[PDB]
Parts: sequence; structure tokens; C-alpha cells
Amino acid sequence: AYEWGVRSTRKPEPPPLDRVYEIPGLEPITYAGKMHFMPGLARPVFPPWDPGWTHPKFRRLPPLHEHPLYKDQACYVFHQRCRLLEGVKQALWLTKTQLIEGLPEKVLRLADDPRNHIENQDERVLNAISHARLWHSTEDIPKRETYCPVIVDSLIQLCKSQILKHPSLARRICAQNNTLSATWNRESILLQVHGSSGARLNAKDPLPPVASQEEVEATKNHVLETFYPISPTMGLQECNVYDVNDDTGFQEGYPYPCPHTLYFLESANLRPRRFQPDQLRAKMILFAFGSALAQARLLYGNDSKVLEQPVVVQSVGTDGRLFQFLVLQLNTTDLASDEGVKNLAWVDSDQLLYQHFWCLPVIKKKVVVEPVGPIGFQPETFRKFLALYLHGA
Amino acid sequence: ATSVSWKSRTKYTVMPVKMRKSGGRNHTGQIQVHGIGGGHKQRYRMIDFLRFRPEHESKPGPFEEKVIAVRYDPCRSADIALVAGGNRKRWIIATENMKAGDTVLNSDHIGRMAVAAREGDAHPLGALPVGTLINNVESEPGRGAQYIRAAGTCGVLLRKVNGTAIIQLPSKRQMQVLETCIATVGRVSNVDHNKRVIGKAGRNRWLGKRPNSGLWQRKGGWAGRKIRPLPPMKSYVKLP
Amino acid sequence: FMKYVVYPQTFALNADNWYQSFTKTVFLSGLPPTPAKLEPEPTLDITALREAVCDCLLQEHFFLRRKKRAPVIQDREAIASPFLDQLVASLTGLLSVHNPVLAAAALDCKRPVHFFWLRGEEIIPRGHRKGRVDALRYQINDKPHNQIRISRQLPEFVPLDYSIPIEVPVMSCKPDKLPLFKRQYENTIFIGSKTADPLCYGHTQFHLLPDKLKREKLLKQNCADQIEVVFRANAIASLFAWTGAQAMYQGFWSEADVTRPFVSQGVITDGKYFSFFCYQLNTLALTAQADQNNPRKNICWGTQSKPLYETIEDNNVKGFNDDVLLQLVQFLLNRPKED
Amino acid sequence: ADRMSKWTSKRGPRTFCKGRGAKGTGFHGRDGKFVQIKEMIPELVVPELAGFKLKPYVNYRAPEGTDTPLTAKQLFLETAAPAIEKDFKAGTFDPEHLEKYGFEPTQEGKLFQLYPKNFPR
Amino acid sequence: KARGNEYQPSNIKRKHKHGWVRRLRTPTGVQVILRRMHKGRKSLSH
RNA sequence: ACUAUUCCAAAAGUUCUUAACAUGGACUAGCAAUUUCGGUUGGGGUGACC
RNA sequence: UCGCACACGCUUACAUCAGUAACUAAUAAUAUACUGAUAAUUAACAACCAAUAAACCAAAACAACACUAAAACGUUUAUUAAUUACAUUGUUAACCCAACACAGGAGUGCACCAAGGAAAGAUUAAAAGAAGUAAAAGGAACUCGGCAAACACAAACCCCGCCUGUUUACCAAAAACAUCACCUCUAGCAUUACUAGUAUUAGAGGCAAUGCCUGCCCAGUGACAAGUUUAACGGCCGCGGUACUGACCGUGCAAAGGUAGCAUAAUCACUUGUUCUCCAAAUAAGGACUUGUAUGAAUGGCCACACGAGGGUUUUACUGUCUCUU
RNA sequence: GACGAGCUACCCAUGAGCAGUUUAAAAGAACCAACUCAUCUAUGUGGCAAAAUAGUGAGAAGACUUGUAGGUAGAGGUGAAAA
RNA sequence: ACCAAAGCUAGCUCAACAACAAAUACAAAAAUACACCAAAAUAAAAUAAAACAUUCACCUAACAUUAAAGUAUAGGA
Ligand SMILES: [Mg+2]
Ligand SMILES: [Mg+2]
Ligand SMILES: [Mg+2]
Ligand SMILES: [Mg+2]
Ligand SMILES: [Mg+2]
Ligand SMILES: [Mg+2]
Ligand SMILES: [Mg+2]
Ligand SMILES: [Mg+2]
Ligand SMILES: [Mg+2]
Ligand SMILES: [Mg+2]
Ligand SMILES: [Mg+2]
Ligand SMILES: [Mg+2]
Ligand SMILES: [Mg+2]
Ligand SMILES: [Mg+2]
Ligand SMILES: [Mg+2]
Ligand SMILES: [Mg+2]
Ligand SMILES: [Mg+2]
Ligand SMILES: [Mg+2]
Ligand SMILES: [Mg+2]
Ligand SMILES: [Mg+2]
Ligand SMILES: [Mg+2]
Ligand SMILES: [Mg+2]
Ligand SMILES: [Mg+2]
Ligand SMILES: [Mg+2]
Ligand SMILES: [Mg+2]
Ligand SMILES: [Mg+2]
Ligand SMILES: [Mg+2]
Ligand SMILES: [Mg+2]
Ligand SMILES: [Mg+2]
Ligand SMILES: [Mg+2]
Ligand SMILES: [Mg+2]
Ligand SMILES: [Mg+2]
Ligand SMILES: [Mg+2]
Ligand SMILES: [Mg+2]
Ligand SMILES: [Mg+2]
Ligand SMILES: [Mg+2]
Ligand SMILES: [Mg+2]
Ligand SMILES: [Mg+2]
Ligand SMILES: [Mg+2]
Ligand SMILES: [Mg+2]
Ligand SMILES: [Mg+2]
Ligand SMILES: [Mg+2]
Ligand SMILES: [Mg+2]
Ligand SMILES: [Mg+2]
Ligand SMILES: [Mg+2]
Ligand SMILES: [Mg+2]
Ligand SMILES: [Mg+2]
Ligand SMILES: [Mg+2]
Ligand SMILES: [Mg+2]
Ligand SMILES: [Mg+2]
Ligand SMILES: [Mg+2]
Ligand SMILES: [Mg+2]
Ligand SMILES: [Mg+2]
Ligand SMILES: [Mg+2]
Ligand SMILES: [Mg+2]
Ligand SMILES: [Mg+2]
Ligand SMILES: [Mg+2]
Ligand SMILES: [Mg+2]
Ligand SMILES: [Mg+2]
Ligand SMILES: [Mg+2]
Ligand SMILES: [Mg+2]
Ligand SMILES: [Mg+2]
Ligand SMILES: [Mg+2]
Ligand SMILES: [Mg+2]
Repeated sequence: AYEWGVRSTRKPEPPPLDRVYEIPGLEPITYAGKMHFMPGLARPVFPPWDPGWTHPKFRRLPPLHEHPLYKDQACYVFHQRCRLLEGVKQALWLTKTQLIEGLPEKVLRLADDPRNHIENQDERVLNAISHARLWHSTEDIPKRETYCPVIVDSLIQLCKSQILKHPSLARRICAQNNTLSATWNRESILLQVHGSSGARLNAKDPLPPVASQEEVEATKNHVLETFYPISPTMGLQECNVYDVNDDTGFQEGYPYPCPHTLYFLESANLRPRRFQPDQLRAKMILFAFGSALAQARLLYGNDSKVLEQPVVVQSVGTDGRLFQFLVLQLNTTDLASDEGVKNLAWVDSDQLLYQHFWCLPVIKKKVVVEPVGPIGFQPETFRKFLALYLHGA
Repeated sequence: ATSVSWKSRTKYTVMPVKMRKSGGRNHTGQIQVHGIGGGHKQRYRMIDFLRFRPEHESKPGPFEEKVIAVRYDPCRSADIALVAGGNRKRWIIATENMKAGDTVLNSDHIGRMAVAAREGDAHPLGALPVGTLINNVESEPGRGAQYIRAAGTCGVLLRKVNGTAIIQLPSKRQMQVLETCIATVGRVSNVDHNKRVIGKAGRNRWLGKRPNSGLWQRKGGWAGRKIRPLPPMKSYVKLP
Repeated sequence: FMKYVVYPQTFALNADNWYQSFTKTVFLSGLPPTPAKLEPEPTLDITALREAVCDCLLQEHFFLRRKKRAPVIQDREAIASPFLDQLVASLTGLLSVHNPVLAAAALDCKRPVHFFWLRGEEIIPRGHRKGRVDALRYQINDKPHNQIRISRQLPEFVPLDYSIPIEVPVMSCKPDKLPLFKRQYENTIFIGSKTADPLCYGHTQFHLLPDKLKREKLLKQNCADQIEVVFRANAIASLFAWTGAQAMYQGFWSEADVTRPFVSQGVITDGKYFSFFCYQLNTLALTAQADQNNPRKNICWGTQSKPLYETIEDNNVKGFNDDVLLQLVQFLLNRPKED
Repeated sequence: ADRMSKWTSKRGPRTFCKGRGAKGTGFHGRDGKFVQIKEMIPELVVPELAGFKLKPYVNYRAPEGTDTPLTAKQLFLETAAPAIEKDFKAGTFDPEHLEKYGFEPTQEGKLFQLYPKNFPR
Repeated sequence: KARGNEYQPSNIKRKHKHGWVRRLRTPTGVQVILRRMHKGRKSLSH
């Protein structure tokens, strides 16, 4: 056991007590009388100091066990920034879910409809890319923290323009930074996703379940993958004080009660600061799961049952250059057992919007080889994006 | 005057931690050791040299862990592996062919019948066979391993006497230990570290190494080729 | 070179008269002349929009739970900003079904509007350059809460030669006494979007008022009329820049002047109280040179300050004023003339 | 180098900030915004002057006086002595509780205490 | 190259090296302060 | 002096042993300390001489 | 044509009005610097401006993804954070460090002018000195040397270093040092150096990459453990006889008797060694020859690429260096 | 026995700069500015200057320059040794 | 005739006797926040000895004064 302190650092131990405290019955005479240090006087010891009235700021931090909400049951918290080791695998085991490659076919047929495209699609999306990636900033080369939310919001604005053709879209309201508390029991281990995602799109009307019953029953047979050496819990935050209550960012009787789409941005500049595209997928699976379980226990309640009316949520997530689409159908409120019928997750991953961008003309041998702009454009990714936006109408 | 060492942190972490390098100075500001300074900026990874380290003191038994990744480290010759299991991640020193997506065993258990060693296997010496290749070797049981960490180097178990192992260090000096102590079986990563060639003075400076002096000296008596019979064997066995 | 930073939001005593002095602006109380040329569009639902507006107000001030704040001071800045954003965002789709111009538009979210311009003259008092003649320079750095951008210019509220009995206030002072400060750095002319953008023209803006400038703080400070003026000033600044940028973007400047008057709108907001503004920029030459004989002026029409709601209580909004919604809709329904 | 001149906030770098000796009214806030305490700002207590007759100067032929600086004892005589002889003559004198004459045993009760001297002026 | 310019004035450096504080932090520096008091210097220290 | 060496002693123990400190006395080095570098001399040196 | 601003640093040298006979200006005129009176820079810029637990292995380089030297930068969850108009402080300059109102030293961002500025107190038109332009014919004949200068701005061969780097602030920038490489010695190990390392590692040195090599010597002096070591200090022979030379022979002495190379050298002297080439002529330069009796092998020997503000020689071209000055 | 590392030598933190051209290349590669040094000559020698000026020169993504701020102190420091 | 020149005081020497108040050790003169504090180790050499190696009065201490006495002694004697 090589210890991790360095004696040279560790706060200096008390000077060994002056020997006049070694003599029974004797009164050590100390400089406590002069209220300042003196040599030649023995050194005093002092009562632990008690300012009988407690000042709120300067006081010694309340020891943690003292709290009312404190519980002795270890609880694993997951929040906005938690990093999971095996992203989708772990995500699923925590969630008791199975993943399917493509998006649901309904949303597909939405996307590919000749009718649902904008006026000039490529014009608009290329212009949104160029704006967010270049035109929105004063400086030549903007950073990720600005342009990522700019691109996501610009997409959202191109889709908001569809409300004229499809005026069922007035049913939706956006919400930023929403306290979300979802507590459940999974296989003797207590898991709670607690915190704020970036952006929530709420719908006035719930979402129609996208899985045929065949999918459900076939999901009942699926064997969950196990990663042995790794506890499923790894990448979470242990805690001894938490609240078990089912909360979504809103009180009773909210006019836009049903969570529709969640938006997860990666805005950071450092590579290691962001999420790896896998861990992102995980994070948004668990969170989508949360948004689902919230309503599930709102409209039905804490009882552990399988759902007769399947919940469905969506999530999009972003580098600003690269997207992850996800749709989550909650099928079960009893996850303690491992052997029941499982929720379903569709994930369209790593959908590249553009390849790479150039803000300055790239020049070789006194010629301009490459102009400024995006290289490559996938109308596919946007197609799916709009699609996920349009799913309620 | 006074300086503090950067080496202060209590918690084990996998995350790379920034550190202040000191060319050759002691805590006074004097120069202890010439030649050091101006390296490239380096982070330090916390390396667990105690390979068998039960995660919770509740369940004592033999471990298994997984290799997640293998990375270059600036601090040592050796390549390091990021290994996790249960709820903990830890860096340990990587044996030659350990690759990502892998399984590595730790055990303190001594069976009569010995065992068959994979590379990454950490074991009590006395439970290994008598010709094996070992590295990251501990002095006294529980201490953490000190000997045989460098790149491409490996030691060898010689014989087993009296409930005690005898091994051979890379200096070809032999070492006498209790059999109870843990060692990893194999050779350390990056075995061609020997044959790397510094191309230019620069690379040497990049390593943090400043030139030798320019003061010309005469070679003293001490110079020559010395031929010594081997030094006697180190025994960490304390007699009753 | 050296310039004066002109802030929209200000603690200065009378900023209005000062900024008119800067900008060559003339202030007219009351909304611009109603363009009776309107087609019989108003089939609009005031109940659907009462609904839509109070949705935001209530999500914000009641339903939506934020990680508990220790102040309990319930910052109006952190409170209103999301309400404002979600309000513009919500209303846009709705009114755009009637007014499709807003479907093609891009909404600007907290992004800078810059402007740079020359005005007046100075014999420089101190320095080794003392006694010499220098132009006075200003730079507006703005960060409106929301702007709206379109691909075509908005119709002028009056002709370009239109004149008024009211004259631009000339302050006797140097602006420093306002207070104002000279700090030099890069001078940017910016619309929120680079020149390359397809949307060259501003529609409206939305300025949430900063915490310093809350009403209550002003009445504590023994400041009465200032409550109004704070609004005024802000408009006369931002709008101006907002307009100017556009002009500059079209190739206009102080020596090319302007062919076709530029116009944008603005909405200035303390979370409860609103005010409504229209800027018509005519003269882009404030350089003393072009200025000597220059007849035209720049104009802002504005609304007296006014509440939206009164006293939200327990998921109900007690006080409400349709008037607000009405002029809001007015603004938001403004259109490029069609050919 | 200037040795002789005094050190002021005006001489140093950016980082050097030294107040000229005005008194501090507050503490720093959460956001970094600065916080004032209404109770740290000195509040001047001013009577109405209009109602009374007094002036900044006095008539010249108005007399000066025999100069008696106030002594502890004089004070004791004017205030404490009459009541004291009053209640010793009555025989109701209680050397134990002197509080009826105005004596205060210890000062920590009252608003303005003399010895630790709580009040500015 | 050309010399005599040696003193690059810094206030933080002036007061960190010759500052009253720094003198008091050492027995020797105190001796200095004293020696200067005994000669009645106007300036005890920076 | 000091840094290491090696030793007898001293201390603790066993019936001859030594873990870190550590004292006295020696040894062997390294690092070093104090101090000098005579006179004649057909200038001084080399030679020769006293 | 070194302009504007900031940081640092300077302190009122800044501003207005009045004064200057003299004091500052190295002169005057008048005044940013001398004198007096009186004023003055205003916070949004800047300084001040939270902790304790907890997850996070994954660079910046228009960052797609990678490179090797492995790279500073913060989000969120939880626990408490005095809650309340206005706190305090810096804001002038033509400025600083060089004793000067010094041709010098001075970091950053933007600009090459939209900004800043004057080389000449007045004449005269001597010599000598400084800087510049041009010059017939000639083209290095100058001279230690083509130093400087030029309508030239090309080639070649040498010695020494391998190379980019460093050194004597202020007489030496090199052939010195360092350096990749090669080599010896010393080390078996834990919280302040070395090192949060562990013998492919880390220290004390040596010599200078590559290529071919690196011979014999432990007697002396060290060094290590009596014995062992020279990629430790250090050494590496005579005297005669023989077919002008001496393979061969005698004998002595040494611990071994100097090899492979190389050679009149940056190598005591003799010495301008002998000869060949170069030139009309060479104590120069290159090639050979060569006992250097004082070359010579990691106190490194030998070639060779590239490299050199190193040190020499040739040629082209060019010229006021020179004939010989104007 | 005090005092000095604001110069300079060396670190230690911590900021900042390197345009164009050639190159598959940011390769202790080329060309050439800013920047950095200081070869060679002439001025200058109580100088503009107690080491400068003018030309001329080498390096110029590196063992590179440089800002602020700490650190080592004379029987010592520090040194790509020039005492 | 310029430049200059002269004053006698300021104080000194030796010896006897015996303006609050605020603020100050943050970079002193900055009312106000969580710690640490503090400590000691022969004086040396220059110089005398005609050099320099053992040694070289005073140099710390109080103890004075008149003597014993430059004596007994100690010294590369
Ligand atoms: Mg290292
Ligand atoms: Mg070496
Ligand atoms: Mg050497
Ligand atoms: Mg001074
Ligand atoms: Mg200051
Ligand atoms: Mg300053
Ligand atoms: Mg300053
Ligand atoms: Mg000086
Ligand atoms: Mg300097
Ligand atoms: Mg002596
Ligand atoms: Mg002699
Ligand atoms: Mg003599
Ligand atoms: Mg003689
Ligand atoms: Mg003679
Ligand atoms: Mg002799
Ligand atoms: Mg000065
Ligand atoms: Mg004068
Ligand atoms: Mg200024
Ligand atoms: Mg003249
Ligand atoms: Mg002449
Ligand atoms: Mg001439
Ligand atoms: Mg000629
Ligand atoms: Mg000649
Ligand atoms: Mg001649
Ligand atoms: Mg010649
Ligand atoms: Mg030349
Ligand atoms: Mg010429
Ligand atoms: Mg030669
Ligand atoms: Mg060289
Ligand atoms: Mg170079
Ligand atoms: Mg020199
Ligand atoms: Mg130098
Ligand atoms: Mg020189
Ligand atoms: Mg060699
Ligand atoms: Mg060399
Ligand atoms: Mg020997
Ligand atoms: Mg030979
Ligand atoms: Mg030969
Ligand atoms: Mg010779
Ligand atoms: Mg020889
Ligand atoms: Mg040899
Ligand atoms: Mg040798
Ligand atoms: Mg040599
Ligand atoms: Mg030799
Ligand atoms: Mg080469
Ligand atoms: Mg050359
Ligand atoms: Mg060179
Ligand atoms: Mg060189
Ligand atoms: Mg320094
Ligand atoms: Mg470059
Ligand atoms: Mg280069
Ligand atoms: Mg010339
Ligand atoms: Mg060059
Ligand atoms: Mg070169
Ligand atoms: Mg310092
Ligand atoms: Mg010191
Ligand atoms: Mg150096
Ligand atoms: Mg030397
Ligand atoms: Mg020498
Ligand atoms: Mg005082
Ligand atoms: Mg002496
Ligand atoms: Mg003597
Ligand atoms: Mg004498
Ligand atoms: Mg003495």
C-alpha cells in the first residue's frame, strides 16, 4: 500500500505539548494571560471554539450525515455530465432495453415524403450551416460553444416554418434547464437520473406508440448482454442523500404536459471535454428514459406494471457537425426483475451533416484550390431531423 | 528559501494530473542534480503498483479486470494500460502483448498445483512455475511493487525454498523474498525502447535533459574496465 | 483610433437627449402614422394568443422548477429572459401562419449588433496633438435578446424628405460629462450576421432590461421620469445601429448617403412593462463634412411605457392588457411590399 | 525609484488597490456583484432646526464665565447625591442595588456601552 | 551591450525585496531597521 | 571540521548478538584548511658557489 | 516618414489664464519642459471579487483525424453560501531606463496613412576629414590578404571541425565547447532533490555522428576487491655482424618493444626537405616521395556526404584597390 | 557580519509572438521580412553612446525569441569551461 | 573700478552633579474571518615575532584606588 500523501505537504502536526502539561496537579503558566505569543512562557491549549450564535457563511460545514433527507442506502446518481464506460451496453442494462438499428418506419415515411420538404431545402440548410459555422460571429473562426447551439436552433427554426403547412405544431412549447428527477429500482441496485438536460420540447398531445406488438413479444425473448468484469454501475455517482420522488420540471396541471424531444449539445472546445459519440448515445438514452418514466408515474403511478399505453420520447444530440437520433418507447414500469418484457430503443447514430468546413480560402501554389464553405452535405441527416420534429402531426 | 512538492494529492485518480517539474533543485533552491530542465510540459498518471488490491474490504477474493485501453506515458519507459473492474478504474503497467478489449486476472491465492500464466496475470510467486518471466515485483507482501518496472525488461523466478521465492533481477543479481508476494508474469511493454535513436540534440532536450558540462577532466583511478565477481544475493527475509 | 462606447442600457441622467445629439435623432411620442393601406387581414384569435402568451408567463413564473435558489430574490433577469425568448419563439409560428414572411425568417438569439460612426468635431484639448482638429467617434456594442432577420426591406413610415418642427437637442458639454468614456479597440460594423448572409434586413428587436435598470431600483434612487427615459435611450441606440448596419451592408455610408430609407422595429421590456418603437433611418452622414448642409433627420417613434400583466398569482394571471398584444401583433405582422 | 513619497493606490500596478481610508460598507456577492448592508451605512440623525432659537455666534457684550471643566465628582453630586441623601435619611438606603440612582453594573445590556465604546459619536 | 540601464523599475519587485514586511520577517532585517532608526533616517525602508 | 569507510569502547541484550538514531577514541580515503617557495649573482634565470 | 492604444513604469512634468530682465531649453523667437495664480481625470473598461465532496482515460495545430516531445485552459450532481439603491480603488501628460529635453534599452493589439513629423541660425564656396554619385584606356599590376568598393553576386581544390546550436556583456565566434553515436565506471531502492521514478532505469565521466577501425603492454601510479583492470593515469628499445641497403645472425635490456593507417602535416629543429602540377617568375596552393627517431589509434587513427559570416589556394566576371588620379 | 539574481548565468511557474515563398513535411530542411544575434569595414574615441552610428552580414516553428512573477549568495552560487 | 573682503553669533567640546484622533508589520500607515508559532551553537583575522607554522597585551566581564610588582610565574623559555 503505497500511500498518496507526501509528508512534506500534509498539514503540520501539533508541536509536542510543553512539558509543564506532563506534571500532575501543576498549573502551567501560559501566555493566554497576555493574548499574544511570548517566548519563555509555556504554550496554552484552547477550547474548540464556539461562537454561540451561528453565522450562516463562516461556519464549519454541516457534516453530511446530519441531513434529514439522508438515507443509508447507497444510491447511484446519473446527471447531465456523467460518463459511462460502455455507453450503449450499460445504458441498456440500466434501462432494461433493446436497441434496433434503423429509426421507426413511421418517421422514415415522414422524412421521405415529397410534401414535407421546405421551399428550397439545400439552399436553406446549407445557409444555416454557413451562418452557424461562419456568419454568426464577428471573428473568423468561431468556437464550438457558440456555433453548436446556433446550428441546432437554426434547424429548429427551419422546422418551425412548417407550422403553416402542418398547423398541428402550435401544440408545442420549449423549455430550458429543467429539473428532472427519476428514481427507480433495478435489480437490488437503486438508480436515479437527476438533473437538467439542455432543451426540452414539450407537446400538448402525447406520442403514438411506434412498435407493433410483434416487436414487443419478440423483445420478451431477448437476452441482455452482460459485461462481466465491469459492474453496470460504473460511471455513476454514489450518494448518501437523495430524494425519492417522481419529478419532471413542472407542477400539477401543466398545459404542455408531455415531453416530446430532448436536445443534447456538446459545446466544449477541448476534445476530452466533450463526450465520445458513444457515451453521448448512452447519456441521452438514460435521460430519454427519465423523461419517459416521469410521465409514466404521473399518468399511472408508482406501482410496478407493464404498460398498456406505451410511452414514446425522442432525443437528438450534437457535435454541431455530427448528430445522434434516438427514439425511446417505454414499455415497463417494473425493472427490478431482469426477465420481463423490455422497452424499445431506435438509434440512428453518427449521422454526419457536413464533412468539414473552411472559413478561409485554402490556397496552394498561389492558387485558390478550395473555396470557403462546407465539404459534403447529407440531406439525409436533415431529412431525419425534420422527420423527428414532425412526428406529432 | 522554501518550496512545496506538487506531489500532494490523497485520492487515487485515473485522470491525468498537472505537475511542476524541477530541474535538479532541492527544496532549498540549490542544485542537487545537474543536467535537468526544460522538458516538454507533462501530466502525470497515477499508477497502481499494488496489483492485487481488493476493491471493497468486504469481498476479499481473487480478481478479474478488463483492459480498456493502452496509452503512451511520459513519466516512464513503459506503456500503460487503463484497466477497470467493478466500480474502479486504475492504470497499471502493461505487459508486452496486452491489448485493449482484454481480460486480466489478479489473485493472491497459492495453490499446490501452481498455475498457467497469461501475460497480464498477477500472482503470488509461490503459486507460479519455477521458470517463469516476471515483472512489477514487490519487496515485502502488501508493500506495492518497486523492482522490474522498466520497458522491455523482465525478471525470472529461479527456485522455491522454505516457503520463499528466489528471483533474478535484470541486473542479474538474485533476490530472496517470501513466496507470498505478488508479481506480474511477462515482459514490460515497448520492447524496442532500447533501439530508439535520438536523432538530434534537440530530442534529448525534449526529454528534459540539458547538456553534460564542458569542463575537461582527467579520468581518475576509478576509470577502467572493472571485473567483479557477482554481488551476493539480497535477502528481504528477516530471520526470527 | 479613440472612440466613445455608447451603451443602449444606461444609468445616465438624461440619456435620451444625449443620444439624439449623437445620432441626429428626433423623438416622437406615440406610434407612427397608421398605414391605413392594410388589407382586411385581422382574422386573428386574441383568445388563442392570450392562451399562448400566458402559457409562457405561467411556465416561467409558476410551473417550471429550477434548482432552488438561496437568494429568494427571484432575479428578474434570470426570470424574464426565458419568458421573453419562449414568447417570441411561440408567437412567431402562430402569427406567421397569417404572415408567411416570418416562416422564411431567422430568429437571432442573444447575438451582437455593432456599429461605428463619425460625428461632430473637436479641437483636441490635451496631448501633444493639442489644438488640432479631430472627428468624434462612436461604437455601439449591443447584444439584443432577440432579433428577426428577413430577405427584404421593410416599408418606409414617411417619405425621405419628410420634415418636422421639432429639432435635434444640442447638449452643451462634451459627452464625458454624461458620463461617457473613450476606449479604443477594433471598430466593427455588424448586423448579427456577416455580409455573406442572404438576410440583410432587420425586422424587429427585443431588449430585455438589465437588473440595474429595474423600476424599483429607480424609485429607490429618487429617480422618477428616468423609468421612461431608460427605455427611450435604449431604443434610440440599438435601433439606430441596427438600422445603420443594414445601410452599411447595402453599400451605403456617410458619403454615399442613402437612396431608400431604412426601417426597423423594437420592443423594450422590463419583464412586466413594455414599450414599442420604430426607427426610420434617413441620413447616414453624421460626418460634420456631409452634415453642414444636410437637411434630413433620423427618426424614432415610440410608445409610452406600459404593463402587460398585473400580479401573477398561483397559476392565474390576474391583470392583463390586450393593447400590448395588439401592438405586438401589429409589429410582428409587418410585411415587405410585394411585386 | 522613489523612497520618500507615500504609497498610494495611484503608484502601483493594476493589482494594487488600497483605499484612501474611507470605511467599508459591505461584502462581495455571489455573482461577483457587490453587496451593501443597510446597517453598515452610517445614518445621520438630524433634529428639526426651524423650531428653535440658537445661532452660530454670540453677542460680544454677553459675558464669559468662570471656567469649570466637568469632573466626575461634580456629576456625582448633581445627579446621585440628592437622591442618595434622600433615601439614607429615609433609611431606605440599599447599598446592594444602586440601580435606582442610575448605576449600571455591567454595560453589555444597553445600546451604547461606554467602555468597549460601541458608538462613533 | 550598452550598460548602465540596469534598473528596470518594478513596484512589486521594489516592495517585495525591500518592503517593510520583508525586513520584519527576518532577524537581520530588523537589525537593519534598528541601525537606521539609530541614525535617524527619514526613510526606514521602502 | 565534514562526507563516507573500518575498528575498540560506551548503550541495550544474550550467555558471544546490533534496528534506527548516537557519544568518546582510533584508521583509511575523499572533500578540503593553514603556510612557505633561501642568498650571492657584472639584470634576472640555467650553470657554479655559500 | 515608428502612428494610435494598452500593460509595465513614471508622478502633475498635463489643462486655463497671466509672466518672463535672469533662472529651464545646451542657442533665440516663445513656452510640452522655466515662474505664479487657478483649475483637473466622473464607470459600463480595469482592480477587488466562494468553499467541501463527486463523476469525467481520450490535445492544441480553420480539427475531418492523426503526429510524437504526449500537450494550459471546466462542465454538471450534491451540501451549505450574510441578501439589501449607491462599496472602495486606477483613469491628466509631449511620460519610462540610460547623471542630459541623450542618434541607445524597452512587452502586446492594431495600423503604413485618414496618422505623425522637419535634414538647412545667416552666408562663403579654401585646404584637410567624413558620406555619396560618375569617370577615358587597363582590369587585382593594389595589398599581409580582392580589405573596401563593383554593370560582378559564378565556379573548383584543400586543412579543421561532422551537422543546426553555444562562448569570453566591452579587443578573440574559432580549429574551443556542446551535440546524435560509441564507450567505460556507480547504483537493488520510497514520501522535498534524483522520483511520486526502479537497471532498455538513474546517476558520475570519456570521446565525438556515419563508414573502416580502435594493435601490444598490469612492471610502475591509482582504482577496485593476495589477485583483477589501460574505451584509467600512463608506456610502447638497443648495440654490433652479414647478398649501397639488411630478409638473416649475435648478444643485452625491458611490462611490452610503435601495428593498421598516415605523413614535411595547424606535428621541436634541420626547413625555402626532393620532385611533379599550377604561374613569365611561387619560402604560396595541390600531388606524390618520406625514419615522424619529437606521427599514430576513444588524451582516438584513417577516408567520405552534407554543412561553415572558420582557415588557406586557384580560375571566370567585376570593378577608383592600383597604374594615377579626377 | 549584513546587503544584493529589477543586470547577467541557471532553473521554476505563467503569459505571448513567428507574415509570405518553396516543400508529400512546422523536417534542430531552403529562400526572405518582422524578430534575434553581432561577421567584416568605416566612422566614432571627454563619442549620440563608460561599447554607439552607417553600411554589411548569420539564424529566422526552434537547443527559437520574448513579457510579468518567483528561486539559488561570495569558504557560495551558476556555467553547451571562456576560470 | 569690478570680483571680492571683514564682522560674532548659531551651536558645539570636555568634565562635574543627578498636540490629541485615526491608522499603522496586505506591497507599514488599507476598520472587519480560521490559526499555527517560533529558535539556539568559542568571536575571528588583520597585526607582532623583522618569514611563518606554537604563541601576539586592549578588544567581556567588571570593579575601583595606594602598594606588594613589572616580582612569583607563563612563554617557538
Ligand atoms: Mg523522466
Ligand atoms: Mg555524456
Ligand atoms: Mg568534455
Ligand atoms: Mg532611491
Ligand atoms: Mg495601482
Ligand atoms: Mg499603472
Ligand atoms: Mg498604467
Ligand atoms: Mg546605476
Ligand atoms: Mg529585462
Ligand atoms: Mg593561524
Ligand atoms: Mg630565489
Ligand atoms: Mg636574488
Ligand atoms: Mg648572470
Ligand atoms: Mg651587465
Ligand atoms: Mg641552480
Ligand atoms: Mg524621474
Ligand atoms: Mg535661455
Ligand atoms: Mg490617457
Ligand atoms: Mg551651422
Ligand atoms: Mg574638400
Ligand atoms: Mg571622396
Ligand atoms: Mg576607369
Ligand atoms: Mg600581386
Ligand atoms: Mg607590390
Ligand atoms: Mg597573392
Ligand atoms: Mg568583400
Ligand atoms: Mg561605383
Ligand atoms: Mg597547409
Ligand atoms: Mg562547427
Ligand atoms: Mg537553424
Ligand atoms: Mg568580446
Ligand atoms: Mg552572447
Ligand atoms: Mg567581436
Ligand atoms: Mg570517429
Ligand atoms: Mg570537440
Ligand atoms: Mg599493477
Ligand atoms: Mg610504420
Ligand atoms: Mg601515403
Ligand atoms: Mg616542424
Ligand atoms: Mg609519440
Ligand atoms: Mg589502445
Ligand atoms: Mg588514454
Ligand atoms: Mg584535446
Ligand atoms: Mg597525441
Ligand atoms: Mg549529414
Ligand atoms: Mg567555406
Ligand atoms: Mg557557425
Ligand atoms: Mg554555425
Ligand atoms: Mg530574473
Ligand atoms: Mg512560417
Ligand atoms: Mg531551418
Ligand atoms: Mg558604401
Ligand atoms: Mg540568411
Ligand atoms: Mg543556412
Ligand atoms: Mg527574484
Ligand atoms: Mg539573501
Ligand atoms: Mg548558456
Ligand atoms: Mg580552456
Ligand atoms: Mg586559461
Ligand atoms: Mg506616525
Ligand atoms: Mg593568517
Ligand atoms: Mg609577522
Ligand atoms: Mg616591521
Ligand atoms: Mg587576539
